[PDB]
Amino acid sequence: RKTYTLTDYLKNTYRLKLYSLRWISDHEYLYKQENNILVFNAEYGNSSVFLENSTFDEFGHSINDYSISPDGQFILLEYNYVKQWRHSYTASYDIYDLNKRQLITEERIPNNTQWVTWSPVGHKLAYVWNNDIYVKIEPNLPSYRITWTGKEDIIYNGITDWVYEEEVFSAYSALWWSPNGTFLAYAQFNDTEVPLIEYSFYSDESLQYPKTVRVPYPKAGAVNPTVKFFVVNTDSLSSVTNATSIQITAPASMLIGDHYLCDVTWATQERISLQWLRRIQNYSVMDICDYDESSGRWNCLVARQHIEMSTTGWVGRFRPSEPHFTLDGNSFYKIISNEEGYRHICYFQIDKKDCTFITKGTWEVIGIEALTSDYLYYISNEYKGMPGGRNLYKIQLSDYTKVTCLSCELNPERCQYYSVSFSKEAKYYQLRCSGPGLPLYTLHSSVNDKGLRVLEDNSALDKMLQNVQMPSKKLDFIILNETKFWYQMILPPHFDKSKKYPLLLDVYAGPCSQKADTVFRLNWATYLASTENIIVASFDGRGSGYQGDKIMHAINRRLGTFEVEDQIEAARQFSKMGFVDNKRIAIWGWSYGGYVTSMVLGSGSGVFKCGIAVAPVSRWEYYDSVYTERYMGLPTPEDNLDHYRNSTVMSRAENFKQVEYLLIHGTADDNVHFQQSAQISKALVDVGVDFQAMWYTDEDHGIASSTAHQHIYTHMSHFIKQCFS
Amino acid sequence: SRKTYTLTDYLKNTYRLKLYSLRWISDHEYLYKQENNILVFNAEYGNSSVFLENSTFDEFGHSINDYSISPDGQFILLEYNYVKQWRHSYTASYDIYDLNKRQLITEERIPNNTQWVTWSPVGHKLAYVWNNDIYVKIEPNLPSYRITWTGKEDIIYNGITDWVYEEEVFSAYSALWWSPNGTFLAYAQFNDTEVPLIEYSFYSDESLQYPKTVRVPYPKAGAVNPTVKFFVVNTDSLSSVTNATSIQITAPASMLIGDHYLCDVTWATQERISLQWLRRIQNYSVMDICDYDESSGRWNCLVARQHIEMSTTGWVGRFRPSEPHFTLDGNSFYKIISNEEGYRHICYFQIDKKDCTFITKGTWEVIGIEALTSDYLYYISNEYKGMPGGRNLYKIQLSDYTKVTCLSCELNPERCQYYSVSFSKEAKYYQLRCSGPGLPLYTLHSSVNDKGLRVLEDNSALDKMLQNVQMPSKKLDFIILNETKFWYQMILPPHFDKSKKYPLLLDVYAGPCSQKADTVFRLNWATYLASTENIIVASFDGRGSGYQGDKIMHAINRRLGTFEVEDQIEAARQFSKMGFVDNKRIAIWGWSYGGYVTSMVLGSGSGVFKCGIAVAPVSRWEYYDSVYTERYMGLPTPEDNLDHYRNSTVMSRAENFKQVEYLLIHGTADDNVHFQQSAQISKALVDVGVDFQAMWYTDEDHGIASSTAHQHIYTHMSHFIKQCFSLP
Ligand SMILES: CC(C)(C)OC[C@@H]1C(=O)NCCN1C(=O)C[C@H](N)Cc1cc(F)c(F)cc1F
Ligand SMILES: CC(C)(C)OC[C@@H]1C(=O)NCCN1C(=O)C[C@H](N)Cc1cc(F)c(F)cc1F
Repeated sequence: RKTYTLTDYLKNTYRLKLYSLRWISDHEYLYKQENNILVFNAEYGNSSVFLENSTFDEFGHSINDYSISPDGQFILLEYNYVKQWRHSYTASYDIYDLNKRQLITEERIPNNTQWVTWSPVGHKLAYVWNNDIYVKIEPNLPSYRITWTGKEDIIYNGITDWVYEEEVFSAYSALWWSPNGTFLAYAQFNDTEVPLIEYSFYSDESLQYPKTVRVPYPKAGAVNPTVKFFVVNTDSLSSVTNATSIQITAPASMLIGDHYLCDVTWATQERISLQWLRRIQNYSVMDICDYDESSGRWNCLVARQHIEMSTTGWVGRFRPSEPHFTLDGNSFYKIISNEEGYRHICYFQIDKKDCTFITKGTWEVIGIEALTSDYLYYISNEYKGMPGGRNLYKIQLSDYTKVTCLSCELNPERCQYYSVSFSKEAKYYQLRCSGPGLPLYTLHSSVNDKGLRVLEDNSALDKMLQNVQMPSKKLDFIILNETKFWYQMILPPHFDKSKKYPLLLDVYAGPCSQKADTVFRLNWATYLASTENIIVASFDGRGSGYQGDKIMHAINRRLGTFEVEDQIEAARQFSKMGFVDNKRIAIWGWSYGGYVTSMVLGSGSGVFKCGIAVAPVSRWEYYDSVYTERYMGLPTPEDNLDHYRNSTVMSRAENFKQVEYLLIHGTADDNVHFQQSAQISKALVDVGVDFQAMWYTDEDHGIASSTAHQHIYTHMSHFIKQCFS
Repeated sequence: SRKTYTLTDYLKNTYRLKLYSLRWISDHEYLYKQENNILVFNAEYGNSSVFLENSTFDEFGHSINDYSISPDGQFILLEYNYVKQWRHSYTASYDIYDLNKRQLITEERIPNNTQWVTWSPVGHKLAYVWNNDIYVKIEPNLPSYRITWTGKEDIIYNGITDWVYEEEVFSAYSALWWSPNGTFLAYAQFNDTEVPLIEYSFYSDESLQYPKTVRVPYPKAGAVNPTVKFFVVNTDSLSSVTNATSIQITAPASMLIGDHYLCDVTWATQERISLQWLRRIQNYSVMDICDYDESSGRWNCLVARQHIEMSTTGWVGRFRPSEPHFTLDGNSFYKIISNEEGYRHICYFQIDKKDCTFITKGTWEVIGIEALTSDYLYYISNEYKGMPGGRNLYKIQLSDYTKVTCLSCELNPERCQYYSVSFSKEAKYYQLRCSGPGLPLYTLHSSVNDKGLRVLEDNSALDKMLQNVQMPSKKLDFIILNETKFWYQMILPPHFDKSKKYPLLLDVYAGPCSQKADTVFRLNWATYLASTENIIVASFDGRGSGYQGDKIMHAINRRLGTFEVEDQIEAARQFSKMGFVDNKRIAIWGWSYGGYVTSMVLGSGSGVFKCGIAVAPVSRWEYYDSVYTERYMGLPTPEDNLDHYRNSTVMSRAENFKQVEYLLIHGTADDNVHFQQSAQISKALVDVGVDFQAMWYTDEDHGIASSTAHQHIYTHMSHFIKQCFSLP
């Protein structure tokens, strides 16, 4: 009866099986079989080989990924993959003509391409090379150069810079096809005056001299990149004259100061929706711009604007939600925080200001998943009032009282956390259950909500897990100021509540974050409970999301206060539970969780014995502007410079004499720069506090390389076991 | 004797060694700082006098870092805003104070951001370097004359050295050399146009939002080196012409065939300057004595005055060809060179004669020439009692080299076995500086009879404090390996009992031509480990160490990381077989070169060592600068010695680190041994999955000498040593 060991987690012994499918039409999806790609008929479950690996085993390159054209007449081959940031990367591409059954060797896609994408229909092709946009009406024909101002580290056409990739759009891409591929909208970011963050990269041992990486990176209060938006007609590309792009400008209420482009969504074939967001991220405006044939220009009627603001904090969770327009584009549904601070779906009209909420309650709609003529499919945490749960719902557009949950009752014993993937027209949908039981994948029919087939049930994994002493998970809540605050505990096998165990507080506690959910996980905490009999707990206090703006906006303009104090208060109640050794309580966290961990260890509460901080934030003036300023405003005396200086971990170095501290950070961290940890170590030296440290050469914010990953979790294990004796 | 020497005592500097730093201003007088007030002493009778009261500048507005009085005693340079650059370079602000008027200058002042200042040997002329250019002030209050115009940041250095020359060649920031009487100003010019830049982050105070990137021209092994030119300008002509002409002195033809260095500048007379050049392959150097042609105003270097100093079994010199010591007429000089037996002694040269004659000989070496008179030549050596780790002052008679007398051997034989000396102007008096094995002792002497005039400082106050302290003892002895004496030292804990088993810490450096076992008395981290933690701190000078003959120093030639590393392991086994060493508790730590050796030792698989600490270590020799590395390893090309470059990396031994506890420490702002080197060590240990302890120090250089970091590193290393030795 072995236990889940550290080797199991580091070597991925027990692996969850997925069912990652991509919908091709309203009733077909592609699936990978390790040797080929199969086309599945959603209605009957039969399949047929769409493309076998014996088609590119002669290529001479390692196939990184494939991209079928919407009409299934070409495929895009990705190779020479080179990662950049969280989403950005670079690769080489080769289009394979499914009709000629051979590669396209004429007018090939250039090497070092930054982003490629088909049109929504047909086989048009837009790609970004050297920060300039190109369009191919045909894969074999020459490409049409759309932009000419592309310049590395300054001008970005069709691609996002660093801050927009990480904080706004969560993608390298800045291209938006029209529904039928006629128009191609894109954004232009300009980092001319944006200060560059510089750090050393050491590379392989052969490199005699280290290289200096420089990235345009606006820290809190620095000069942000400017943005422009354009739309070009891809049906009239002139082979003789240059392409003519039409610029859509932001509303007057946004040009008064610094602002952002935070959302782009096409309504109809000639109507596109833009959402702008002031640098003070509590005021946003949606523009609905239509095309005018007689003038070849895009106009955004003032009467069709839509303001979305907040007085308790920022607008949106991390950005204003995306709209879902109706068939005629004259109406749309989108998630906005209601009057009491609970985010729900509001029915909008293109012409009028007032919207009408179609959902209500002391819970939140996580996201709108699909929209049809009669139904609106969304995910929420309404079932059993558990904020850590996720279920799929359908609300009738003609009668808001007819709401139906499509996943609540399928298997309430093993499934409480759901995601979904709909077909092209939402005729079928795949449900992705991920807890508390083993993940489960099912295929359903939208017309009657009947379960067609079981795609993946992890029955093979369930069998192996029966021969290992696996830990349990306890999801509950405690009361703070007459408010429910949820927590979770990874409990060791054979848990005895009369026995006493060491407790480790696994923390993140970022704004709109959630560490207490019903998701089933096989992670480092699994090993700590199964093998080391350690209770690893997580707590969602003030600042956590999916529980209303009263809890989420509580940390507005005062990061590093309530969410830090609540972690201490929660661990304080944990120590008085009888099964927790109050002399052996630790706390560790990554990224924002490293900041909270360091602020807790420097709080002088005396509750924690030791703690680990991995790639932590130490001084909010060091992190990027879009994220920091969203919760802290500007670091100016006339704004919020007080909390900026009052919430550093360096100012608490003196209180680090009570605890054992392990500080870890990667030298190539483009996100939370090594500077942050270098200033923490320097402050502890100035006050004479001893501590443990560890850098990782050329590792980024993830420290995700195979060898480094195993090394850090091995090093942290020794630190924890040594602190618990 | 109840209290031990605690770690706190070392970090807080409870027991301070008393010093006596004097500055000879004339033939019989020197300056001395009593209590912020500069005193002038008469060596003949000891009576003093006030030269600058302590309140003269306590109302200056700035904290004075150091003073510099003109040789004629009419002015005094006051530098403030001192900011250390490299080991010797620094930037500061300066002010000239007129002594004949007791006022500041306030007119045509020395510009801010001045990189170097220096007086003329006589008078009160002034030459300084600003924005990589040279300026000369005839009078401290009159406008200055610009000598160079090619000065360019990080590209052209005029009057100052670049990073390599400062660290590896001249051991000084200054590249200026006044003529003896001050008529001529000889300077060097360095061009780092194509020299690659080392780049690393500097974070500064936490108020700085964006980390700063430091960029320094740093030629690593094999990279392109800086080029050098030499010039001489006549400062007496600055007044009558608008742009004085600087006469260039080119190097001999035997140096222009390839890359070379300028390794020594030494004036001989008022119109005779000698330059020593060195090929990039540092086994061939050439001295070039040049005279001033009063007729044509040029400098000519007669081929018959050349002197070739080479080596057939390694590099030439210790760290560089030694400097010559000319007589008054400048027609002959004495110089330290390696003899046919490989022992460095003093040779007597004539300006024309290619052959010299050695005046000293034996299985021992001369450390340096101190003073030269018409009668005697004073030098320091380790001849006494055949102890390579001892230092004594000798006096050899010029008219009969068989008449050699030791001036410090028998002064205090039990208390003093390590000596340095500071002679007066014409060597009429000298101060003997004793530094071990007993407490430091300073004495003044008259060179007429070498009579002990008086005791300037005897550390009597410090002696009484150490009476009620359990200080450690020191054993300086040797072992015989392959029929050769190799010396070692041990800091033995108090009440040392050979019937007991003690833990052993092996303090290592073992760089080429270095010495860790000597007679110097020290109050350092080793004193605490022995006095309080009962740990024996041992050091061993194996193959590669200096002051013992070329057969030992040149042993590791082109083989760094081999003989010196293995000799350290063998010394540990030798110490374990002595009886009083616990075999299961032997550690080894080292700084800089010692960190490299420590890492190579811990990655050797010897099984001798349980743990080890490496501070600012070298990882591979292709990461270190050219002039130092190539001197011992040649060029990292396949045709010469690339194989030994790649074979002696610590990364290549990463697998063996699974058998030891490893602590790696390095400062992020290390300009000497770049953080890159420790960054490659850790990344290699991660690639093979071996756990280890790490510690970076933000914005600390190769010394990690900031008050707070210094206390932090020795506190951190103490915990690691005590836990590895199971020490409570
Ligand atoms: C990216 C992620 C988690 C996968 O989810 C996206 C999520 C989201 O909801 N919208 C867009 C972006 N996003 C964020 O969380 C942005 C933050 N920069 C994440 C973050 C916060 C820190 F405090 C910190 F120190 C480092 C750090 F990286
Ligand atoms: C500077 C010192 C000690 C005070 O003595 C001067 C001494 C000398 O004798 N002549 C001139 C220069 N010099 C040297 O030792 C030069 C070396 N760069 C020192 C050194 C060696 C390393 F292997 C290493 F990793 C780092 C490092 F700094």
